[PDB]
Amino acid sequence: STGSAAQQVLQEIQQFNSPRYFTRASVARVPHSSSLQQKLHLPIGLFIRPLAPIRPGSPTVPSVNFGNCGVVVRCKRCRTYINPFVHWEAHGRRWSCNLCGYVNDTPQFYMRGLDEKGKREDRFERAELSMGSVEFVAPADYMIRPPQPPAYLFLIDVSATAVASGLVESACAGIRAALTSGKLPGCTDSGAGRGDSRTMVGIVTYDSAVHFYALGSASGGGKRRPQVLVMPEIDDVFLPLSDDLFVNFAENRDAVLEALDTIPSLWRSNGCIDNCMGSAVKAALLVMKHVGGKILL
Amino acid sequence: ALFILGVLKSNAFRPVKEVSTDKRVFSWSRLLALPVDRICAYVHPRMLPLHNLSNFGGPSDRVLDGQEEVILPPALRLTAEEMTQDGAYLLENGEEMLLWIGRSISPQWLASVFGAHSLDCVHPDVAAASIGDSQDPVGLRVRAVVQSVQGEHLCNAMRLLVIRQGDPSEQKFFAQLMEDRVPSLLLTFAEFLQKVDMRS
Amino acid sequence: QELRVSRMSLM
Amino acid sequence: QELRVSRMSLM
Amino acid sequence: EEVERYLEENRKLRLHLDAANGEVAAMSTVHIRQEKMLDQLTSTLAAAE
Amino acid sequence: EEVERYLEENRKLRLHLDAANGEVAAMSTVHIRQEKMLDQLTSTLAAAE
Amino acid sequence: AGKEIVDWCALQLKLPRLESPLKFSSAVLRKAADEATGEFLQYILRLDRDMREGTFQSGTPGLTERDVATPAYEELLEFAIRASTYEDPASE
Amino acid sequence: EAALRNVEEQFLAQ
Amino acid sequence: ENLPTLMSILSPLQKVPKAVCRRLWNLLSDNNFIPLLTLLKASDGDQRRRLVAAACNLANSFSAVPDLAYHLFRYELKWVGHLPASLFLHSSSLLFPFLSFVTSSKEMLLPGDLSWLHQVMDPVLAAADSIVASEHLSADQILRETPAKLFRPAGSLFLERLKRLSLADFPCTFRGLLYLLADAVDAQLRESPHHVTSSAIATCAETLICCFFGNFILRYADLVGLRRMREIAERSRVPPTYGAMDKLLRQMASFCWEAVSS
Amino acid sequence: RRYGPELAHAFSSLSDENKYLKVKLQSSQRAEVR
Amino acid sequence: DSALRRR
Repeated sequence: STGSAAQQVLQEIQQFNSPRYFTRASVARVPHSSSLQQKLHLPIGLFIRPLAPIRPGSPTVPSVNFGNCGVVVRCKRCRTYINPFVHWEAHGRRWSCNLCGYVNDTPQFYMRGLDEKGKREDRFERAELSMGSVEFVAPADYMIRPPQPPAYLFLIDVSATAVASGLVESACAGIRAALTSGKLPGCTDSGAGRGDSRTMVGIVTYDSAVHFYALGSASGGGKRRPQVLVMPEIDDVFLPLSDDLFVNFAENRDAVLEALDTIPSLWRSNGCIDNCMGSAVKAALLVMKHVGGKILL
Repeated sequence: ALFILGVLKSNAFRPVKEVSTDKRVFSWSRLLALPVDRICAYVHPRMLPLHNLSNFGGPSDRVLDGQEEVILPPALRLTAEEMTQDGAYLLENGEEMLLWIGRSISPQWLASVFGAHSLDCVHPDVAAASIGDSQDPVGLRVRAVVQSVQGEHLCNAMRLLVIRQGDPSEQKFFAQLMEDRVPSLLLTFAEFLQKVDMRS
Repeated sequence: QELRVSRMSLM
Repeated sequence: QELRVSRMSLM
Repeated sequence: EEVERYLEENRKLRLHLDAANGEVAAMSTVHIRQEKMLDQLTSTLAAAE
Repeated sequence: EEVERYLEENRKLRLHLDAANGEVAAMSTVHIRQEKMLDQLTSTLAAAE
Repeated sequence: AGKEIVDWCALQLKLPRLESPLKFSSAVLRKAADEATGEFLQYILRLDRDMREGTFQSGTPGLTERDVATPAYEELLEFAIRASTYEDPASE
Repeated sequence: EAALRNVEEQFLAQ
Repeated sequence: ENLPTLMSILSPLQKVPKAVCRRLWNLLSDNNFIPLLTLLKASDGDQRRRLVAAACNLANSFSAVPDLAYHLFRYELKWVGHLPASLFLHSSSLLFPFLSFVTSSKEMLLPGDLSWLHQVMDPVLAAADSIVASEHLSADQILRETPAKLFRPAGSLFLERLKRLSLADFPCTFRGLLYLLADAVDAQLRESPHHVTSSAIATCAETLICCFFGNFILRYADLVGLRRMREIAERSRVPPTYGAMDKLLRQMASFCWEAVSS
Repeated sequence: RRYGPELAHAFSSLSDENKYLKVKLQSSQRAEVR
Repeated sequence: DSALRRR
């Protein structure tokens, strides 16, 4: 009595929503009134992990494109994306949002009929009418600039405190191992033999001054040795004489790996105690004003 | 009530004189951005026995590969009365591993794992890397346990600090025994349920 | 009730 | 069960 | 034209195909008479040993 | 669309020419293997007799 | 029965895509990888036999003698002859 | 260099 | 299982390949496995299965089996797909010997993945073992006529087993190579690129009848005199109703082919 | 003549003779000073 | 009394 209806709707939860490892809830059902939730005395909320690792035996997130139309079907009012829980009226000519309730129109390239239950006939044919986790292919209207590559620029403290603790040599060995592990994001793992690790790698060390490591190859095709450009202006940061302070890793495989090997030995006898890490992380900003990326400080 | 009592005894809410300031900063920064499976691992450490690894095995001894799961049945309770002096016990709390070794551990087990002839032949610094080095099947299975709990989480970075009974570093193990009574809260789980039942 | 020796720690 | 054996064990 | 040469091409492939199933069947039967003659000689070698 | 479905018909059957001769070649090397195995049994049976 | 296989493969390949790791058995002995190296090094040498005096029957209708004599194969023959330096030649 | 032509030479010299 | 299989499977030492194995793999890895694939394209009969075995086994040592499968799939759909006229096709192609050995070999296969495959075919083969037991047909009478009229209820039992099976119930290693074969065959058919065209269903159905299960039936089950008897019992290991059930699946795959063509 | 595998059998014998001559010079240097 | 039950 009054429990069979609960376990049917609870079954609709477990077979259409986004999976457990992406989203996890405190309570599977919600109260109706503010007087009920004050007597509940337990918090209500969600945990969201949008890029969660998929366990084996569980479906991966499918990719849905909209063709040459380039219009992701969206609610006009709350801008909520299309989801399997909307309601279709007038033989699918209109759809009401399940968040704000506005009755939106169905696009002309989205014209498909309805079955006897009020849902659409191609509901399982299109992946985003049956699964709670979908990955859309966004059109050109959502980009403000062309897609920047994966970018990394490592800040390594090379003061006398850090070289004594072995932080300079532990970090450089880790950076070398991660760049040569073969799992570097931006390397084309879809296997066709062509030189296109688009990843961007820069190196900055810091002490009382801030040091920049030139890494690009020579204009004549020769193998240029790496440079160390000291910059002692720790009040007004600038960039030294290079345009190779931020180079592509595939075109400069040997120069980046060699410079990582030279860093522990070069600052090994450094006797400077003070550091200016605040100026160094500003110095990384001026390098990547045009691309972006990650400081591994 | 077990997990709430866990974070009371953890570094997030311990009294000031036992956890420094910047340790609490990093515990709060972790707990505000970790997934639910690592937060509950922080407030409820998982404990495994390592001294009876030959006992917890089938008659075929199903080869230790990860292709089939490296067998980890027993999840011990977090109180000191099932601790035994001739035992080795591994505790992980989502941040670090502590491998407590008793004073009366078998020397045959010690030579299999770390290659040491005595408990005095082990220091907390190098014996993390010494596991599975002697290539004896007992100690290789200990390294199987260590790497299995390492890779079960997202990240394979979680240090292993081996602790002998009688070193100054023993208190970091015994404080993580959540059902026990620690210097932060002198309450077991039996008493803590009683306190939250009369308050309710 | 709960005595001195009977409520120590076995470890 | 496990109680009475441990009271004797501490004693 | 692009279906005419491509029907001669596709027919040559079926002539290779139903011929291939021909010595699939034939190579199975020569294995049949070659495996049953092992059965007598392993019996004679077992009795001799 | 006529040539689209009819590309599909020999993208089909060119992989069963691949399937049929795969059975031919893998079993013919069983024939090579059992013929060398025949020679070693009959020689050792003659030595045992 | 064949049509049942057709309707089965059409249906589960139409089901939504599952994450599936390709993670194979570690029970390969190092001797298994050793005879793997031995079959490569021996076949490269026997292929050199079939090139100099004509005995090379291809496994491809169109792969000529010039097609297998790539500069990549020339380096593989340098490895195949000079292999006995760091291979512990009691083994392959 | 001194021409590491063994299997022990690439072990001991490296 | 014994101590030597424990020792060589999670010890830190014997998973690093040897120095000879490392530089051999470097020369076979440059330019998308083109030196490796040309050697197996240049192969012979008996030699082909040995180099397919060796290429796969060294791929497992360097954890590059997904690289080897993805490179071999596109280069064999391209080679099958651009050589007209042909012959008996000159020692076949690479893709069917490759998938047969990868998914059926004692050293590429997990104990957990093998034990699943015993428990989905033990009732199938016990049906065949009850046919030879209860109608008393001898070994000679088995090999006379086609096995479709021998194991008529046993084969239809296998159809019932596969019908209740699913790709989710298929373990991670078979199910991975169905998906990589599916999106490669569909990709090289659509050389100017999604509805999963029936060629991908055709290749998938072939590898799950003869490559997975048919090769499975081929495998899983006075001093000089005794060892030769044991080597005979290992080679001719079928007390023939097993091998007649095997050739029932292989001859099934030919009519599984004629269904997808129609 | 010498082609293919006989080159590899040649390099194997000279590499074996190099290791053999190194270890007997190792023993004979100990023997002469003894 | 109780060594029957608690042992």
